[PDB]
Amino acid sequence: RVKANAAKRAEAKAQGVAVQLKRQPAQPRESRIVSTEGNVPQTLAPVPYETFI
Amino acid sequence: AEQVAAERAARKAANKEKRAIILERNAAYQKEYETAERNIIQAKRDAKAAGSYYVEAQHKLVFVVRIKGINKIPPKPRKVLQLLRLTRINSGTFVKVTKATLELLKLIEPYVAYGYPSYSTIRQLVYKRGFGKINKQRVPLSDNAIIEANLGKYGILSIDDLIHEIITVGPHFKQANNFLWPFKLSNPSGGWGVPRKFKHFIQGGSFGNREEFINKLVKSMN
Amino acid sequence: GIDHTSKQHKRSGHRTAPKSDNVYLKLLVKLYTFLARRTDAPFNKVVLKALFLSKINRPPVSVSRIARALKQEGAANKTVVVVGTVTDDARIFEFPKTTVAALRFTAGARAKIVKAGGECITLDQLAVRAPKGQNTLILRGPRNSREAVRHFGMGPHKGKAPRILSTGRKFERARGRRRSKGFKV
Amino acid sequence: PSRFTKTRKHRGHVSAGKGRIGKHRKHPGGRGMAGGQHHHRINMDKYHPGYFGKVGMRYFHKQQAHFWKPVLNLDKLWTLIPEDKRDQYLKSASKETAPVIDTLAAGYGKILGKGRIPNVPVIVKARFVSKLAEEKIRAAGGVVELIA
Amino acid sequence: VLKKNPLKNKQVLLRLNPYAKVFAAEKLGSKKAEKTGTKPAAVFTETLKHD
Amino acid sequence: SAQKAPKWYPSEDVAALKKTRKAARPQKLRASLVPGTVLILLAGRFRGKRVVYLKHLEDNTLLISGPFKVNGVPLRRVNARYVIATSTKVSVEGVNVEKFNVEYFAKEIKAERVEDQKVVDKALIAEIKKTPLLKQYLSASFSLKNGDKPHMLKF
RNA sequence: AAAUAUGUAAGAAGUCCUUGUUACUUAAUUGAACGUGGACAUUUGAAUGAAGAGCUUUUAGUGGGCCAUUUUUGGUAAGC
RNA sequence: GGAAUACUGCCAGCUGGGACUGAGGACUGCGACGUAAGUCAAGGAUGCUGGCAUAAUGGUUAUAUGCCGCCCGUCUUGAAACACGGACCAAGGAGUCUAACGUCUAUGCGAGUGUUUGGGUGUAAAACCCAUACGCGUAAUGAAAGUGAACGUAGGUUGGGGCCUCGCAAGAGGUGCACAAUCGACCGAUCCUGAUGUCUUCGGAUGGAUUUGAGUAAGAGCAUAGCUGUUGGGACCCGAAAG
RNA sequence: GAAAUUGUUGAAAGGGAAGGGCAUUUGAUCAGA
Ligand SMILES: [K+]
Ligand SMILES: [Mg+2]
Ligand SMILES: [Mg+2]
Ligand SMILES: [Mg+2]
Ligand SMILES: [Mg+2]
Ligand SMILES: [Mg+2]
Ligand SMILES: [Mg+2]
Ligand SMILES: [Mg+2]
Ligand SMILES: [Mg+2]
Ligand SMILES: [Mg+2]
Ligand SMILES: [Mg+2]
Ligand SMILES: [Mg+2]
Ligand SMILES: [Mg+2]
Ligand SMILES: [Mg+2]
Ligand SMILES: [Mg+2]
Ligand SMILES: [Mg+2]
Ligand SMILES: [Mg+2]
Ligand SMILES: [Mg+2]
Ligand SMILES: [Mg+2]
Ligand SMILES: [Mg+2]
Ligand SMILES: [Mg+2]
Repeated sequence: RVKANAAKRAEAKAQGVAVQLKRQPAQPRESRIVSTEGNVPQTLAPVPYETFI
Repeated sequence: AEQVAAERAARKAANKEKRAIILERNAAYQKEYETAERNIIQAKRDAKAAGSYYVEAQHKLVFVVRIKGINKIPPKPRKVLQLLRLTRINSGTFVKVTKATLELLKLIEPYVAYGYPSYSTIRQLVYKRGFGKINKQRVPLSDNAIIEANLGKYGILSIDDLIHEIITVGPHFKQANNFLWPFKLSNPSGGWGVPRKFKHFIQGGSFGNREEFINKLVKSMN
Repeated sequence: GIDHTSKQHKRSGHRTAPKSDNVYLKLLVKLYTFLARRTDAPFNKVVLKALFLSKINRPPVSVSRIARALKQEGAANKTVVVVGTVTDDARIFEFPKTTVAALRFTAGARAKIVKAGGECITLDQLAVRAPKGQNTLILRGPRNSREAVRHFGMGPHKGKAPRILSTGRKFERARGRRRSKGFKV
Repeated sequence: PSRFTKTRKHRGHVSAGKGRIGKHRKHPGGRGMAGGQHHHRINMDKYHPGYFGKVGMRYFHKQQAHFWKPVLNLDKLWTLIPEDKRDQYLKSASKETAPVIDTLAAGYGKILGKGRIPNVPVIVKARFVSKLAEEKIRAAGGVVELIA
Repeated sequence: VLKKNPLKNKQVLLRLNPYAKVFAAEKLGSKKAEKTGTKPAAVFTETLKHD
Repeated sequence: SAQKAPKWYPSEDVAALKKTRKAARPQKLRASLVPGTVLILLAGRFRGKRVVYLKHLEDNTLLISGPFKVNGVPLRRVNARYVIATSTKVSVEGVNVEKFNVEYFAKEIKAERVEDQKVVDKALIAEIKKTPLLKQYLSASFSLKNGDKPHMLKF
């Protein structure tokens, strides 16, 4: 991470102004559109009890 | 040889300029919120028209209220509540949602009620019970000058700038949220809505994630 | 109820006034309280704090210590400030000319300074000359050279001067102090 | 004085600051240095190692006057000269008419060589001298004259 | 000396937030949304009504 | 000495009050109190009397008349919180009440007050007479009967 | 072979570069360690918090415990 | 196909009733309204009015009523206890003084400090004055014979308040006492090495070491007093059976 | 010339103790303005 941060800082100071060198925790997911083309929702129901012994 | 009038006039002029800046920024915030809300609604409608499902972005902000007293708390949840600044029952704080803080909310679930605060909830919370931590002292946010004097270095000039930095989890959310003293809420005015507070909200209790009903609860407690 | 993360009603643990009832010391404290409040001089703040210190926290500063501090490069013309007693030291034979401000001067220390051609001034004279602590050099005596200190932290393998009334052979030197008698330390 | 003691403050408090469970009994651990080897062993070995046993050889009828030999380091060596004469002896550091210092008369038995003296010849009369003390005196141009 | 609550005390509400006057004047709390007439897809409706 | 008088004494200088931000704005009395309305007096020596409401005075009191010829209640002030405003109205167009103010009632009976009573009562009774049984209504005292529930009663 | 619990790390006392000391080490300026010199501050390098942090002296009482949930041993069991 | 309504949510939408509070005490602030004068609900109650002017309010006390309230002290995990002492009241009644000390603090003086053994003197157990000693400190280390503290700006490095220079400022540089870590140097002990010289067995230079010291490295101590703590003393008070 | 304890007088209360706390009624008593 230190090596990559040095490289990223060098490229930043050679290109422009942006660093974002600190790690970040996993973020909440962004919005997404889920398609049903070939993926029409399949309805499930809880199963009745049985023994299968 | 008075050195008073030409300074009071200068101060009034500077105050007018700062007020004009705040007014323009608040108008921009109103436009931002309206556009984002209508865009989310239209995105849902468009996905439905296209036969898809618009999965909204996961919530970036939670409001957490400690609903349990201070006695008989195991040490790990006790430390987590301290680190979230919930050291009194009905004390509430804003938490930015990451994995690092979701694993804290998980640990303190049986002692807190938390959810996703709306703009109205945040606005009323800050307006009525907004206190800043200034010189380790709890100072009511009765004037935009207090907010500018303590958060102006982060670009937050007014109470509405503070609210914007809270609701949109901005680059300086950590600083603004920490400047906000933990909110000291009352008990809910219409009660808790359940006979027993200390089972999960899903199980008919009060604690855990009550995601959007946190607004009703906090508005009753505020 | 509140889950306190720190002790309640905890005093700062620092002196806010001298324990001494010396009226003149209190006058010096009043002057430097005013100065530390209304100058923003770190020198004034540290002098005010030093005026509260107990006797063991104000070890004497010898003229030889002052002379070494003046031998510091660039410090030869600075006024030396000792919030405490300046003592004489005959082990040094060349005292330079300088201004020393101190709470107290030993007769011998004052004689040596004046003979070298400098002056011994009080802290209020120092305040009038340098209200912001200009061109000052604060010196402090050796705190941990006290006889009491060498007994602190006594224990096995510490090397910390047992508390003892008589010294010599037969006095705490046999069992626990050499391998030939049981063990050493 | 009694009016400042904590026993005035313990009036009305039943145990007088000595506890309810473990009271102020007479001699719970024994008297004096009792049990230094048995139940006070930890407090003896810590804070007083070397206490028990013998460590050397005896000396019947030892007289301390035999061993009287106060030490004076070269660092002073000049407080023995009266203050007024000290300046005119320090100035004009002459091989002739060098100041004579009777350290035995001043009350010292051996001259040690801790400090450093100025380059001024001094005739140091002493019963004993450290080797380094003598070399430093000679380097300053003085001499050590043994006396008794 | 005394905390005056905005959301009451219109004077304090205007001391903070100069935009409150514009908000009230333009009735931005009762903003009408533009009418749109997109219809959900038949797959959405069938899935919703599916048993 | 018996007490060893204090080193310092509190100053005997009564400080000025700071400027009060409480302006006196006019009273907003309830909409049921319109001049000409029949009021029921709830307290005072004329408690239970039904009187006619008149000019609203500057001290927030209500000027009322019985009329005196009808029920013996003269021109007098009442407190608006001690009356029940019925829904029965007479016309006060024709009654001149510009003369009656606070200084009119500020502290045997004055002939001037008797004469003003006669003048006001004349027009008041003229207006009252064109409503059947209104005169007897104003003569009768109000009282709660058994079963009366004021929270449901309409006045 | 889990869950819980647990060690370490997440920087300026850092990363890298040039070359001085030695009686150590190497076939060998080979290396080792310590140095001299040089470049790299907005996020100086996850989160959250921090009535601050660090340090010292000196002494009181106490050194019979018991209870609840959970883990658990002996015991048929026990308010063992 | 076009509406409505429910449900949920939002409004910096309007408005009615009720209760508790009125802290502060010239002005200063942020605002609102007004073109401006100025006004305001804007850094905490004012305006108007009535009765009374004393037992009326209030205090105290006794009682009554509603609800609550086991007997203290003590040992104890646990006492209201079917654990112990206590019928009652007065008076007496238990951490003291001393020798020697630890920490801390105040004071005097300070490489010194301590007049009070004693002498002088006295307005006579006071106060005042004083020589020589002596105690502690200024040197340690070794069982001892004995030896005995600067390579150096009394060291290097890292940090270090304060000060100094530059800079509007941030910061940069310099100097850095106390103090902390660390590597060195010096003294003593221990183990080696063993020069010139020679009473030829003395002397012990020089250079070393996984060794060791309650050391040095520009002194801090001495004295008086106070709380607290320690030890011996009857030793906080009272108590054996014994000898 | 205290208290324990007691007589008389006066006041009050009193269905198997008494005493106490909060609050007010009633009686008595009283200061302040
Ligand atoms: K004990
Ligand atoms: Mg309710
Ligand atoms: Mg319940
Ligand atoms: Mg509390
Ligand atoms: Mg206690
Ligand atoms: Mg006891
Ligand atoms: Mg307040
Ligand atoms: Mg015990
Ligand atoms: Mg609705
Ligand atoms: Mg007031
Ligand atoms: Mg009363
Ligand atoms: Mg009960
Ligand atoms: Mg008990
Ligand atoms: Mg029982
Ligand atoms: Mg017993
Ligand atoms: Mg008994
Ligand atoms: Mg008594
Ligand atoms: Mg006995
Ligand atoms: Mg026997
Ligand atoms: Mg008598
Ligand atoms: Mg009696």
